[PDB]
Amino acid sequence: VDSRVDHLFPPSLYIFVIGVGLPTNCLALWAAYRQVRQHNELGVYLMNLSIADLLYICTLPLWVDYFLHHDNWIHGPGSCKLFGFIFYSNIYISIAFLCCISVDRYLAVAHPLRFARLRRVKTAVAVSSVVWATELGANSAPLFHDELFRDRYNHTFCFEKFPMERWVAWMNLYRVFVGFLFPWALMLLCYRGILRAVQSSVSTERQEKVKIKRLALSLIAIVLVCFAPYHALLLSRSAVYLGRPWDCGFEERVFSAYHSSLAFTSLNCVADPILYCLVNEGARSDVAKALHN
Repeated sequence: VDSRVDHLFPPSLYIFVIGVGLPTNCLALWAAYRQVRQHNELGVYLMNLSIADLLYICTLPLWVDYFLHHDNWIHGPGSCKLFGFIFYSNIYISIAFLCCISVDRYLAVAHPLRFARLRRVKTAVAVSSVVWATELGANSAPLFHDELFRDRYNHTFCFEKFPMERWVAWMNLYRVFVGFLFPWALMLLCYRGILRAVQSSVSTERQEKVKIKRLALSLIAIVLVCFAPYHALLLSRSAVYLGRPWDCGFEERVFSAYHSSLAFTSLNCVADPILYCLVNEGARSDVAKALHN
């Protein structure tokens, strides 16, 4: 039931994420909008992704103090329900737009000459709206229940309880299995298909093929290295609470790792612009033509 001193790692990783994402996710948003202007349906997804990790980034300050102040912030018994829900519900939105891009890259490279209706800007808007709606609806149970819970150990939390409630375990399991592995499996399969289709192009020079390979592998590996520790610890917590709830002895030995990994989950906000709208020579031109405007 106790805790530790997490005022060093996620007092600083969040600051770095803010300071590197605010001036880069905005430029990724600009590049995505430029893509949308010239009838490129990928940009829509890209654009949404930027939104998905801008309104997330602006949520961090309310939390950095939560981790600078030793594990408590009294800023609103009704405020850790619409700013803090966002904190826990963009990791599962961004990843979805990570998947939507991958399929859109599978359907255009692996299956050209087909599926022209699915690569319109209109259908991109429809899919993006459905993604937003379903992600904001499935993760909507924390809005209902009371969240700001105070212990006697001098710290009160925002959206986490120690030991956690029964309903939290089932949503944690759902998050792990239907917000991380399913979109990640789709990304892996789609980039596998793209590599398998591009290994037959007559018009690629045995070098761009290697560049595509080491870009797709990185795209499917950064998501893993950023989200895996958190969901591994989340599944571990939700499997120990559902075998022995009263004997909350596992929690004390894993609280620090849990919070450090939750902080580490925030590196996708700086990985996404770099890997998606700033690494290639095309969007980088539309960015360098905007830093001078």
